[PDB]
Formats: sequence, structure tokens, C-alpha cells
Amino acid sequence: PHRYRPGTVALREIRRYQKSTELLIRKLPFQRLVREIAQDFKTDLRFQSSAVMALQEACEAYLVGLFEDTNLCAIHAKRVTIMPKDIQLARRIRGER
Amino acid sequence: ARTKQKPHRYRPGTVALREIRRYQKSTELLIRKLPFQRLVREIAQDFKTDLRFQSSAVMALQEACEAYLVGLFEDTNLCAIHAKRVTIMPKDIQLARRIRGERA
Amino acid sequence: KRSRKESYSVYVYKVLKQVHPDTGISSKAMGIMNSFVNDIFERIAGEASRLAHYNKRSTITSREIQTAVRLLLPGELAKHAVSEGTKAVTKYTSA
Amino acid sequence: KRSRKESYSVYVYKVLKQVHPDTGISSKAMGIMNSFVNDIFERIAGEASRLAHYNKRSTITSREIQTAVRLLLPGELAKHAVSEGTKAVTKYTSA
Amino acid sequence: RAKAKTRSSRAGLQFPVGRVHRLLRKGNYSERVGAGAPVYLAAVLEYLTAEILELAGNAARDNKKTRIIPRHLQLAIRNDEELNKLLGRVTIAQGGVLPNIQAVLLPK
Amino acid sequence: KAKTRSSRAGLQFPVGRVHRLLRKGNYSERVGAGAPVYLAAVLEYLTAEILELAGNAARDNKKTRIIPRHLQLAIRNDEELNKLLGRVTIAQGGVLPNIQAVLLPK
Amino acid sequence: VLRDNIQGITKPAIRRLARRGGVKRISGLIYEETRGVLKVFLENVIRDAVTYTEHAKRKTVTAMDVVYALKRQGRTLYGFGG
Amino acid sequence: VLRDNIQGITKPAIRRLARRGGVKRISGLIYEETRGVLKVFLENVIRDAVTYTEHAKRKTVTAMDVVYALKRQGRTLYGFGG
Repeated sequence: PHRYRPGTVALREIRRYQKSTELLIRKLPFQRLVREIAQDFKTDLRFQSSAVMALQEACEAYLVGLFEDTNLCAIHAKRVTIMPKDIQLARRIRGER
Repeated sequence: ARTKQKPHRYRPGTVALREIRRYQKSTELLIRKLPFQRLVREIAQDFKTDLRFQSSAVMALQEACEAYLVGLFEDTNLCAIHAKRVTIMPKDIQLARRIRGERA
Repeated sequence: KRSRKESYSVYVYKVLKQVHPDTGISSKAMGIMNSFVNDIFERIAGEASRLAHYNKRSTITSREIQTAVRLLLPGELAKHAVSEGTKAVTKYTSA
Repeated sequence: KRSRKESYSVYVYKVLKQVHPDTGISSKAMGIMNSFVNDIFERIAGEASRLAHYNKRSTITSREIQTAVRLLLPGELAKHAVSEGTKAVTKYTSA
Repeated sequence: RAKAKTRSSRAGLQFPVGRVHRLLRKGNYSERVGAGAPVYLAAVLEYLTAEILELAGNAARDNKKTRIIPRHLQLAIRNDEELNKLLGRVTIAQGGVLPNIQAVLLPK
Repeated sequence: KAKTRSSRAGLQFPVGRVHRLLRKGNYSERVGAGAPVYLAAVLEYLTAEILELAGNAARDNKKTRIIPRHLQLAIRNDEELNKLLGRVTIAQGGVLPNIQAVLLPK
Repeated sequence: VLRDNIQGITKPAIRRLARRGGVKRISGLIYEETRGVLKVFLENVIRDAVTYTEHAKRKTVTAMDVVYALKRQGRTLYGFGG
Repeated sequence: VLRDNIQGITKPAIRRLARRGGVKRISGLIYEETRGVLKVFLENVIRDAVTYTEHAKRKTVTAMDVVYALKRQGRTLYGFGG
């Protein structure tokens, strides 16, 4: 049948998800995770809707930026695949670690 | 369960490591005072003419510059090792500065 | 709710209407612009207060604001912003 | 005649003679220590003022200082610093 | 008493000089606040907002739309040099990202 | 017969001077009674911490007087202080001896 | 008492976040790394948000607390009030 | 006048700065790059120092102007006053 060579659909997805502005993580799992994390600093906490929306926005921005830096470190080493050492280098240079 | 409760020559790279130790032990400034002072004066002159500098001002500038460059070289060395090299090249400086956010 | 929430919506709308006569603006974009205005305001004000503390002064003047604008904005932006500010002040005092 | 330059030299020397009773200190090191004290003071005071602004209060109390310490210092530094501040305030008000 | 004329109308501005004055006073910046400080600050703020709004409106009209959305503000900010340097550490809600693909990832 | 406030609290740092710096610094319209006491206490704590680490660094170097190199060693060798002073340059402090593993000969 | 909840950040969502970043090929071990870094970032922000909230003597976390906790880390966020 | 002077930052000095950074082998083209980046950093700092100085209506650049211009870029410097 009709198949696409490996990478074609990847470029299509890159264009499609760079053309859009919507969120990329589901809201309910992220909300559960945020509540579980906050369960350690204080019990019986309540969140507004906008608080969780803001947290999701900030987290997605952070992760997208990190992936750009990681792709840079991957192209530096004459590679196309990103690997965990790329993330570690990008975070070390940034000053996070 | 647990209950666990014929003239001597050093091989290329030796003097480099000796120098690395020597200059990571020390604390002096590694640039000469006079050329750095002249450079600072030229720059500030093309900003605003007829300027004067206290000595401690140029000393502060030299300290800040050297600290900046040492940090940049550390990051460059990591970016060189990442690509399986030992030699640092300009593209490593560019990558480190781009990731830090100083250029892009 | 008795409390009132002053914002910059009406002024941003006046600016927009003189810049682009027939272009509206969404509510989310208006919130973006509100946050932008507040952020830049407090940046300039904080820098002005600092460089008035350095010089043992008590008053925040046009000079402090001009120097804060020169310290915070990049080149061309700072040049044009200084032009606008001085024009406004000279038109004001001669009124 | 030229004015007086207040600093923290004598209090730093007292603290040093308490921890290490027989080691001196240089002059450039004392300069570093004065700069450190000033920097940390400014950081905590700025955070406390921001906190008092957010909550529409017009007073800086030990509660604001404590929250600013919790926000600024990392890890166990925060625990020990809060212990010290609380002990000192309790001893001061008991008299 | 003479007929009131506001301070913004005297300076020839669209932003409020009185409100900016009151915010500078109440903000604990200095014990006294001059007379031209609010005029200067208002003119600067108006200039900056007009700049961003013009850029965003152009970006929207180039997309064949009539109204500005946060995507247009993001596209306007990230495509300018000095504006991008002034707002480099700012996240804009629902703004997205700038489309670019590295040259080695492309086919062939 | 007039005691000081730092002596009433049991400190070495001055409470009156910290109170004055808080007042004339344009931080708030009013300043409480225990804010300077709390602040002096935490300042003294941090001072003593870093000074103790630097004095140990000076002793193991066969010296009897603290220099900026010892302050740099003390700060950079501790994790919490390296987080607190991560974006600070100490004049004439040098660096930490560190050679990467792939550079050493083998 | 909520548990695990970190595998709710599925693999397709991370692949989408990478595609928006321009990545063409993705490894097999980056999902663990991304979950780890997301958890770290979230803890660092939520700690400060909760600190602000409890200083105000409230039990509800407002959006302003979040934007303040973000601003204090150099991650200013426009469009949510302020 | 005071023209040239950027070649006054000689090659041995840059080699020393690299050795203190831990570098074992150095290329041939990094000296140009280092001179460029040093010049950029210096202009960015000196512009602000001179701005402070001329706001104070002085003709001499004090060390406090330099430490302020550095502090305003996240490069705090201890030991020179302040």
C-alpha cells in the first residue's frame, strides 16, 4: 500500500504543531499531578481554575524551550536523534544544574 | 524479608596539564594592566569624549572581564567534549553563547 | 463587588484607534497589553528610585526618568522614547 | 572635613572571634564581607516590601521578614535561619 | 475657578497623567515626586504601546483578519530585534512559537 | 542604665542601625518592632556560617589569616551557599581545581 | 490521596511538545527525562505559590500567586492578571 | 585618538584564560572569536557606566558606576565598594 518514508510525517507534524497555539498536554492529568505535588507542602489546598491554567502554560513554555536547546546540542554532535545527554548538557550550560 | 537495619622533550599535552594545575591554583590577573587600560579608554572614548577613570574602576573592569571569560571557556570545554573532541573551536563558543542566551 | 479594578483598557483602545482605524482587539490581547504596560511601568519606576537613592536625592524628576529609559531600553527604542518624552514635557510646561 | 563611612567591620570581627577565636582576617576579605552583608540585606528588605505591597499592608513586621527568608534562602539555610530569628525575637520580647 | 482642562490634554497625550502620578506616589519610590515625571512616563508608555500595537495590527492584516489575538502579539514581538530583546524573558499566553526548521533536518 | 536592643536580644549585629536602614530605605510606610531584631539575627547567622567555613579552609592551608581565596573555596564547596551566591563574582578569588576525566592521560 | 499521576503525561503529548520545538527524530529514553524535569520545575514553582497563598492567610491558590511565583524566577507571564 | 589596541589582548593571554578554564587543546581561529566577544561585553558594560556617570553630572567614571552597570546585567561583583 501507500506508505510514507520515515521522517516525512515528522516534518508534517512539526509544521502542524508550530502553526497552532493550543495546549498539548491534557488538562485533567496535569491537574491531578499538580494537586499531588502540592499535597506535600500543605494539606487541604484549593486551586482556582486560572491557577492551574497558568501552571500548564508556564510548564509547556519551559519544556518547548528546553527541547529547542536540546535539538541544538544534538545537531552540534552530527546527530539527528535527541538523547538524554543532550538534555543534560543543555541544562548544565543554562545553569539549572 | 530483610532485617537489614637527544634533548629532552615532553610529549604533546603534558605541559598543558601542568599549566592547567598551575593556573587553577593561582589567583592573579592573567592580562597585562596597560593594554587592557588602553582598550577600556578607547571604548569609553568612542562613547563619550574627555573621560577620566579611577584606578579601582579599571581594576573592577578587569576582574569582571576575566571572570566572564573563564566561565565561557568552561562551558566551551563541555560543548567540545560533547562532540567527542579535545580541541575547542569557534563553533563551540557560538553554541555555548547561544544556549546561555547571550546572542540568541 | 464594591471594589473597582482600574485598568488601561480605554487608553489602549484610544491608541489602537488612532494607529489602526478599523482593527478591533480581543479580550485576551487586551489582558496581554495590560500586563505589558504594568510591567514596563514598574521597571522604569524601580530603576528611577534606585538611581535617586544612589545620588542622595529625594525627588524623582524628569532627569531620573530619562536616565532610567536610557538604561532600560535598547538603542533605537531609547532614542525615540527620549524624543517623545521631551516633546511632551516641553509642550506641557509651555501650556 | 570629609564625612564618616559606616560599615560592618567591627561586628563581623566579633562574630569571627566567636567562631574561630585565634584566626585573623585580611582587609580585602573584610571588604568582601561588607559587600555580602549589604547584598543580602537589600535582597531580604526588597522581598519583604514586595510582600507588604501585595497584601495591601503598610507595615513591615517579623512575619514579612520570616516569609522573605523562606522565599530567598535555599533548603536547610531557611530552617536554621528561621530558628535563629525566632529565638532572638522571643528573647527580645520576653524582657 | 477656571474651566478644568486635564493634564494629559495639556501635554497632548492619550494616557492618564493623573493616575500615573498617583501610582508613583503610592508606590513607595521616593518621598517626593516631581511635576514632569508623570508626563515623561506617560509619553514613554504611550509610545511603546503604539509601537507594539502597530506591529501586531500589521501582522494580523497580513493574516487576513480583522481582530488582534495573542498569536499576533507573539508574532509581532518575536519578529523584531529590539522588542524581542526587551521582552526576551516573557511568556505570552496562547502565543505559540515562531515557525522555523533547522536546515539539516530537511529532506535529501 | 540604657541597655542596647541587640544586647537585649542577645546579638552581636546592631539592631538600631538595621532599624534605621529599614526606615530611611523606602521599603514601607511603617516598620514594626521585631523586624530589625529578626533581620539582625539572620544576618548574624549567615555571617557566622560563611566565616566558619572560610576559617576551616584557612586552617587546612597552613595559614592564620583569611584571604579572598579562602572565602571562594568555602562558598564554592558548599551546596546551599553556592545556590545563594551562584551569580556572584568574588574579586581575586580564583576558581576550583577541576580537570575533566577525558583530558587526563591514559 | 493522589498517587503516581506522573504517567498521565503520556508519550504522545511529549512527542507533540517536541514537534512544536522542531525535533524530527526522538529517542526512546527522553520521556523519563522530560517527566523528571517537568516534575522539578513544577515543584519549584508550586512551593513559592503556596508560600504566597499561606502568607495571605488563604486556603485557595489564586492565579496572581502563580504569576508572582513565576515572576520571581525570571519567567514573566502575560495575560493572566497583573 | 587611542585607535587599534584590540590586538593588545595577545594570544598567550587568551591561552592562559583558556588553561584556567580547563581547556587542553585550542584551535587556530578562537582568538578572533574571543576578541569579538570581549569587545561586545565591554561595550555593553561601558555604555551603562558612562550613562550613570553623566547622569551624576561628573567627568570621572567611579568604580561604583561600574559595579552598578554590572549589577544591572546579573553580574554582581563583590569587593569593590557597595
